[PDB]
Amino acid sequence: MTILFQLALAALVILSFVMVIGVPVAYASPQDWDRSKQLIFLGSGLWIALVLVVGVLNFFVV
Amino acid sequence: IAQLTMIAMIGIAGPMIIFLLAVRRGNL
Amino acid sequence: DQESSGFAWWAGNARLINLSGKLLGAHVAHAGLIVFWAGAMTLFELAHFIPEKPMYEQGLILIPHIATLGWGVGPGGEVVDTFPFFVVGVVHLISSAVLGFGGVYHAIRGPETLEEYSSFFGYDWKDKNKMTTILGFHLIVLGIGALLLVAKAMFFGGLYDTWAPGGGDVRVITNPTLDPRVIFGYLLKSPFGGEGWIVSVNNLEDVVGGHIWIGLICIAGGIWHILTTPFGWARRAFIWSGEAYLSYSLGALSMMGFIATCFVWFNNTVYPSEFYGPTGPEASQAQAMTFLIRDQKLGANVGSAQGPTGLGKYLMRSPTGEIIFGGETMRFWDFRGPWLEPLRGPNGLDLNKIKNDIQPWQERRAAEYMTHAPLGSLNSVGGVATEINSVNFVSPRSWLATSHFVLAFFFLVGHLWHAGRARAAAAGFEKGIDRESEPVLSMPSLD
Amino acid sequence: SANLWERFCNWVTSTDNRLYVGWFGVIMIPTLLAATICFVIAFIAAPPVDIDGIREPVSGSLLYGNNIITGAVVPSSNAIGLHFYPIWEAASLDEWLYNGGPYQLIIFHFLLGASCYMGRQWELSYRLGMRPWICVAYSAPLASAFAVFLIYPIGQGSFSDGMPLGISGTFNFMIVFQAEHNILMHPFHQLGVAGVFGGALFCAMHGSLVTSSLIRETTETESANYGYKFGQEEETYNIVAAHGYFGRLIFQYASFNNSRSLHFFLAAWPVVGVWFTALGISTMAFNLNGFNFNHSVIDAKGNVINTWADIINRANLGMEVMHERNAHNFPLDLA
Amino acid sequence: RIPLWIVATVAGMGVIVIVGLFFYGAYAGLGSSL
Amino acid sequence: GWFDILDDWLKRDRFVFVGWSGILLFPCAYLALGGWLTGTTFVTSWYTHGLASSYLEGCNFLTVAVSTPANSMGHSLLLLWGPEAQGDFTRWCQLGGLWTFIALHGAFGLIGFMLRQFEIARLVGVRPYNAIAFSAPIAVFVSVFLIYPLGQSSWFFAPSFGVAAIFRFLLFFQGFHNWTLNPFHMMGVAGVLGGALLCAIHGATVENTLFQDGEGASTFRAFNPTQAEETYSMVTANRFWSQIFGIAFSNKRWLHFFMLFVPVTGLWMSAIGVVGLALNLRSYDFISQEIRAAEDPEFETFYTKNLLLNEGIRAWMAPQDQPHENFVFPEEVLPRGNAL
Amino acid sequence: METLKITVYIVVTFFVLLFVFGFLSGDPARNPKRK
Amino acid sequence: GTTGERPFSDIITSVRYWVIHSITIPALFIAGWLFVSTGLAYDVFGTPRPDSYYAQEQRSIPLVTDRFEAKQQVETFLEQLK
Amino acid sequence: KLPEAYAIFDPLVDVLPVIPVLFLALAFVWQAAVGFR
Ligand code: CLA
Ligand code: CLA
Ligand code: CLA
Ligand code: CLA
Ligand code: CLA
Ligand code: CLA
Ligand SMILES: CC1=C(/C=C/C(C)=C/C=C/C(C)=C/C=C/C=C(C)/C=C/C=C(C)/C=C/C2=C(C)CCCC2(C)C)C(C)(C)CCC1
Ligand SMILES: CC1=C(/C=C/C(C)=C/C=C/C(C)=C/C=C/C=C(C)/C=C/C=C(C)/C=C/C2=C(C)CCCC2(C)C)C(C)(C)CCC1
Ligand SMILES: CC1=C(\C=C/C(C)=C/C=C/C(C)=C/C=C/C=C(C)/C=C/C=C(C)/C=C/C2=C(C)CCCC2(C)C)C(C)(C)CCC1
Ligand SMILES: [Ca+2]
Ligand SMILES: [Cl-]
Ligand SMILES: [Fe+2]
Repeated sequence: MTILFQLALAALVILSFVMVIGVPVAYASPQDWDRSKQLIFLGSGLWIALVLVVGVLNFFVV
Repeated sequence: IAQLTMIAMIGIAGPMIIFLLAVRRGNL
Repeated sequence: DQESSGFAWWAGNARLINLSGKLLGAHVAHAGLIVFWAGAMTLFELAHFIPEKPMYEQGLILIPHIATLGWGVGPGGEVVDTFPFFVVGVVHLISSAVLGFGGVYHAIRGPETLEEYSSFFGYDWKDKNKMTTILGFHLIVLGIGALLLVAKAMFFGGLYDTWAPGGGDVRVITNPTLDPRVIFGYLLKSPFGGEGWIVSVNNLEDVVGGHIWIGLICIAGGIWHILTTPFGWARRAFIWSGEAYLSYSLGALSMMGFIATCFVWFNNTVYPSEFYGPTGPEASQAQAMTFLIRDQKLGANVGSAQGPTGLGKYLMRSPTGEIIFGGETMRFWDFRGPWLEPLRGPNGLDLNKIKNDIQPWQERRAAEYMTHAPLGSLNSVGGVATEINSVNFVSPRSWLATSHFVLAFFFLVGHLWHAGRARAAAAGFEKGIDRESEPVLSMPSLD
Repeated sequence: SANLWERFCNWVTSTDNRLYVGWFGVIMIPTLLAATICFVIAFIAAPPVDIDGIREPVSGSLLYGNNIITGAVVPSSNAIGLHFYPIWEAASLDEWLYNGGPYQLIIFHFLLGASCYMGRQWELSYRLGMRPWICVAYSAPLASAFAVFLIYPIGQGSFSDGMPLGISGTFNFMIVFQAEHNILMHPFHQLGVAGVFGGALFCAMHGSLVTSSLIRETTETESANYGYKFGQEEETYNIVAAHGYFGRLIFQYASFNNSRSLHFFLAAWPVVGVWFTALGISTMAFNLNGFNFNHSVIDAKGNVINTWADIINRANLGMEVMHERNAHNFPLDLA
Repeated sequence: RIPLWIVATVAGMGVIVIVGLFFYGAYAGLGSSL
Repeated sequence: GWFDILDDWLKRDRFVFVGWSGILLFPCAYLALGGWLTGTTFVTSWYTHGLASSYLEGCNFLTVAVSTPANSMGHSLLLLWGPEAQGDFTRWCQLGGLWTFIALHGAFGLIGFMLRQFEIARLVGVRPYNAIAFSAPIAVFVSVFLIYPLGQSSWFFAPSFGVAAIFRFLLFFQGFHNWTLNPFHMMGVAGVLGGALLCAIHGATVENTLFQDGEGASTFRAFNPTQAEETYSMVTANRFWSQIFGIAFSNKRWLHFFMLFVPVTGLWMSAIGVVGLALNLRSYDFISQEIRAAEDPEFETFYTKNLLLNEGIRAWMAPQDQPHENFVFPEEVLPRGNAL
Repeated sequence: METLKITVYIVVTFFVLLFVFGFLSGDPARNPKRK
Repeated sequence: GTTGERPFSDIITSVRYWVIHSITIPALFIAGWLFVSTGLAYDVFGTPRPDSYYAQEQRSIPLVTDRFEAKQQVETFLEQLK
Repeated sequence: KLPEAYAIFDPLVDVLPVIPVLFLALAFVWQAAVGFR
């Protein structure tokens, strides 16, 4: 659970890092954001779940 | 001890999200 | 879409005056920055926060804000549970990502204008109906917010009351002052010495009570604007343009920035000296207390003690006769505080209570606040400009007051700037005098 | 009559008045007149004032032994503090003059009027179809008067600590300020002198450059000023010859060629600098003072190695230790 | 050919770093007070 | 002729104009700035003032300085090869040789620089009102950094080159000379303050009385670099100030000369006052005031108050500010108010 | 002394009313062009 | 509006410049660094090391008291392990 | 301090507050890249 918590929490960080850089260049260059509308959606969706994971999982470590 | 590792990445991140745009040329 | 053929680069954001869509992105991305700071800073504060140590000695300005709302604190401002601090911090920081998302989205992906992609959200600056309506929306949103405070205080836990009967403690307010004569009375109060206007609030009943009035009044005005338009005079008086509306809100914030500066500097109630530092007067009052306490223990009769000027070393009279502390502290005889009040009588400081009702907790309280006056340097060296390096400290009351005065002022400058431009933009000469039709050349010589 | 009130508003707003009495003027003119009249009478004939509230009257008027340089209008008593003290708050005028009554009457009326004076500098500009922001430049000297007459007393908790209305009295305000706040070691102040020095510098710069690059239209024994007529079409100086010179003094790209970019800089620099110096006094009104490098650099054993910052502190103590002789009863000066 | 905006932003950060190093030294070096 | 060929080369229009003046300017100007930047980081003031004055010792940008020589030196030029240093460089630094270095070099650099103004103006064929103006800064440097200490005991009492080291120079003149009470100084500030007003008010006047010569809001582009019509309405400017202030300019040629006169004249007056302080001929007191203050213990003005401040400054500062005097002031002899 | 207070108050009210009712009387109109 | 010199913009942009200055600029930096870190600077300018302001017991200042025999007097100040 | 678990992220949170400033800076990077239009 503890490591499982540090996994989710840390992964939530790297994803956000990828997301923060991703979304900009996505909407910017109109070379797509229709194939990236798939990528972005999966990242956004995943992000929320991760937050909820770390959320509940928090009351189990600390 | 040395969280300068953090700043560095988040610091070069800024110019990166527009540098990649100078490569893919568009919407600046 | 927008470049040099609109405004200059250093005036870039003015190219968005008529781009509702992108102009929304700015506001949503900006609002994220505010939530981001609030969140990221709280965690920064907590990460450095030391429980068994005064908050004002740790450079905190956000955790003491949470403390006031009755969260993680108890008797005498003792920090019990740091979890609420952690929560408030992390939740915000998360919400900043949500807001930042929409902000970035509306600014580089979504519709560059709103009028067509949705007539409800799209707007026209000169549309007095849409403007009063959008204003009506926010007037409600703020109104509910005012009641969100009322709720926390009366139902969800309470607030930190320094004036607590048994001594400073979290108390549930279950009797808000709803008497309009009392509430709105504050507005009719002087802003000078003694009568302190809004900052003179000294009990949570009025605070909670007043917020009930504001909460209702705000929403009431919120509905009014939804279902109406500006009158006649209202239209023949104001300037109706994107910049003009901005100027009006700029001067508004400026005024509130000044009021906030005096609040954090003077008020004792909504800014507890337990979480923040002791107020300026409070500190000077404490020194008189401290040395009145000391010397009296040495066998000095404070009541009849004669100072160099022959005025009263320890105790003297106010211009209206009240018994007050002596010395330069004669200017702060308007100070009121939990530690000092039990010594006060019907005519001011009672010589009998002073003589034998001084409590130990009061003595060390006076010593504490005396040695933590809001005096310091920019590089954070507590004390007078002539002090020696050792005590790294600057009262939070000092940080907040100075920072918000600078902001308030510059916003008054911003007001004048944007109000002056709007008047010239409207009438139509904000870009120079017409070479041909030069107005002055058509007016008689006064010589 | 087209309508009395309608005519009244037309007269007030009229741009055909020798002096533009604006709507702000309706407030300015009376307030400035009360301030000036009270001042003049005070400066000449006012009796001594117990400024520090310690029953130690300070005479600052001509008739009471002062000259122009020493004379001043003494700030209200420290016994009054931030209390409002109008004439109708005194048992008599004798009492009113003793507690520094005139001072409040002046500073309040002045600050009010000086604010509307800024308000009028917009109005006339509006009535004449010219751009505003002239008043914005005047916001800098006004914000200083505000900081010096109102903000600092509020912060310190008494109007007795506001700057006196006089030459030597202004000197006291400074010297003491330096002691209690170490203002010379404050960034905002330093920005102030920078704007002030730079201002005078640039004022001489522009002044000289222009007057040196004037087109010849005058005789050898005739004033060079007459080579200009009020209401000209073309320019009276070769801005292109001016730029050519100054461009060679330093180096081309470090020289202005745009008169509009020139005059903006001419206006921006001092206004911004004074804005900070005003914010400096307003910031140090809440005791956020200048840098404290006292006993900073110490040697390997722990001995204190002095700097110029320490020599400054010694001068500061002397001010502190001697100021307001009989006003202090306790060790720390928290007021 | 190296894009000007990159030259500035790199030399820019480079200045903030060295200058920020100076401000750190204000709390550690001989210029401290400890 | 080699001369005219030497001339040819020097007066060639480069990026950085050299000229005949440059032969004097650039060498001194560089050594002066360089000497400062050197001492600022490396050289100490321990053997001269008992002070740390460099980054190497821990001083920051504010507290660093190139301190004056010892009082023992007197008005010695302190040559590297002089009787004091005796060719030694390290000793030279420790005896505050860098001060006379910066001073004398900078002095000639200011000479070269005004000469540059004169030479360039002549070439461009413009009037030398830029050289006339620059005389005020010269007078100040000369009066303060040279004439003043030449009237005192030694270079030691000249202003040391540094931020804080100048602040003490201010406080000193207050405590010792009562410099603020000097009529010449007052004219000084009136010019600088009045000059900083002219600078502000004129620029703002111009920027807000401009004609519309473009269709953009940022009116900066809308300017004609090649003369022609006035870019701003002088006539409108006139009527404005004539109604808000009552008085107004109406002759650009006078307005600009006035902008020259005010700050230059002020700096010159302040110079004269300093020249008087060298012989200590200060404006310290008002005899009529002191005489009454002596007989009458209830007479108090803001003038008398200030002198007490001076007494404190002198007493508490002199010991560590004048080491060469071996001052010893017992606690009991130190002038103090009550409590403090 | 209580009288002086009344007089002043009246006086100040006068000018203050003149000010508010002043800008209210269609002030944006009063200008060279667009109104 | 132009003179002989090669436009800065071009030079600061040229790859050749950086090929040069990626070597030169850090070199000077490391050199200045060594200048201090090796304590050489202390000797070039006679600047006291943290352990060289006073003698162990002495609390007096080594003030130079006469111009001509100053150099000699200074050397004598270094003698007492100062 | 930060709850025992998150302690690993203590150094990370130490930098977070300054981030907003970077955005103000970033806007200048962009304008420089787009050659100040
Ligand atoms: C609610 C607040 C608010 C809002 C929405 C606006 C909005 C606007 N203002 Mg504005 N303004 C404000 C407050 C505000 N202002 C205040 C308080 C002042 C007084 C100083 C001004 C003074 C002002 C001027 C003088 C001008 C505007 C202009 C504009 C317009 C173009 C925006 C622009 O120029 O961006 C460009 C933004 C920048 C160039 C950034 C400036 C950076 C600032 C000066 C530095 C801040 C220091 C910072 C805290 C330190 C950071 C450290 C650093 C090392 C990272 C736009 C409509 C311009 C315009 O066209 O007028 C209509 C214009 O000329 N405003
Ligand atoms: C609060 C700060 C702020 C905000 C929100 C905006 C917002 C905006 N500005 Mg702007 N601006 C600002 C400050 C700001 N400005 C300052 C200080 C200056 C002076 C330097 C300017 C100067 C300026 C000019 C000169 C112009 C704008 C324009 C614009 C608009 C279009 C942006 C654009 O061209 O996209 C381009 C976007 C990119 C090149 C990519 C940038 C990367 C994104 C935006 C940032 C990503 C944030 C974060 C790291 C990612 C998080 C993702 C996560 C949520 C998953 C937009 C509404 C333009 C306009 O008028 O619109 C038509 C325009 O011409 N601005
Ligand atoms: C405006 C509100 C505000 C207030 C009242 C405070 C107050 C405080 N902060 Mg804080 N902070 C703020 C905003 C604020 N902060 C923001 C927006 C950020 C994000 C960058 C931070 C980031 C931050 C960190 C990371 C830390 C603090 C800390 C502190 C505390 C110590 C203060 C200190 O040493 O600062 C001294 C700072 C200065 C002297 C800098 C002043 C800078 C001025 C404003 C620049 C003005 C120049 C001007 C803009 C030039 C423009 C002109 C040009 C256009 C011509 C104090 C309680 C510290 C703490 O809690 O430790 C105890 C700490 O570690 N803060
Ligand atoms: C300032 C806030 C704000 C405003 C005014 C708008 C306005 C708009 N957005 Mg938008 N947006 C915002 C924030 C905002 N957004 C944020 C923060 C995000 C990030 C998640 C987005 C993401 C987003 C996307 C992805 C899209 C829009 C679109 C749109 C447009 C179509 C309307 C729509 O989608 O609503 C439809 C939804 C509703 C009418 C109901 C929403 C109600 C929610 C679920 C509850 C909100 C609760 C609230 C916080 C509390 C208020 C209650 C209180 C009074 C008691 C419209 C102009 C669309 C667009 O561009 O089309 C033109 C679009 O595709 N937005
Ligand atoms: C911040 C929120 C907000 C904003 C921006 C507005 C904006 C507006 N309201 Mg409004 N309103 C609000 C909240 C708000 N309202 C609330 C909460 C209510 C419920 C009480 C109302 C009830 C309301 C009514 C009933 C009316 C308006 C009207 C108006 C319009 C004209 C206002 C005007 O000309 O005032 C200018 C004010 C004056 C000329 C009077 C000046 C005298 C002031 C009040 C005293 C001096 C102020 C002083 C400096 C401050 C000291 C504090 C004082 C207590 C001592 C304007 C669009 C009018 C309109 O057009 O209807 C659509 C109108 O008739 N409002
Ligand atoms: C032309 C530029 C210039 C000028 C005017 C000066 C001026 C000065 N420098 Mg200087 N300097 C310069 C460039 C310049 N420097 C450069 C480029 C360097 C770097 C190498 C230095 C390095 C330097 C140092 C290291 C020192 C000075 C010092 C001085 C000062 C005293 C020097 C002296 O006694 O002059 C002597 C004057 C002359 C030699 C001129 C003689 C010219 C005649 C015509 C030639 C005759 C020679 C002939 C043999 C005589 C025969 C007579 C017979 C009876 C024997 C003086 C203010 C000293 C100082 O500041 O002391 C505090 C000092 O120590 N300088
Ligand atoms: C990571 C992470 C995070 C964060 C994120 C973010 C939010 C980011 C951002 C970032 C950013 C936002 C960045 C930015 C940056 C910027 C910069 C770094 C800038 C710089 C600039 C400069 C350097 C400048 C330059 C110049 C000059 C100097 C001159 C003029 C020109 C120019 C402008 C060019 C989170 C929270 C998730 C968590 C943890 C992890
Ligand atoms: C002494 C001598 C000499 C000389 C030498 C020299 C000449 C040297 C030089 C030196 C030098 C020449 C040095 C330099 C230095 C510089 C520096 C050290 C700088 C720094 C800077 C900075 C730090 C910056 C900062 C800033 C600013 C100011 C702006 C804003 C921002 C910033 C922050 C960037 C000789 C041998 C001849 C002889 C003997 C004596
Ligand atoms: C428009 C535009 C702009 C602006 C932009 C902006 C303003 C943006 C914003 C953005 C934003 C507003 C963002 C936000 C973000 C946030 C985030 C991303 C979050 C994160 C979170 C997390 C990650 C979680 C968690 C945690 C905890 C709970 C504790 C431990 C640690 C951590 C942190 C992990 C600019 C100027 C540039 C340019 C122009 C255009
Ligand atoms: Ca940490
Ligand atoms: Cl005094
Ligand atoms: Fe001009």
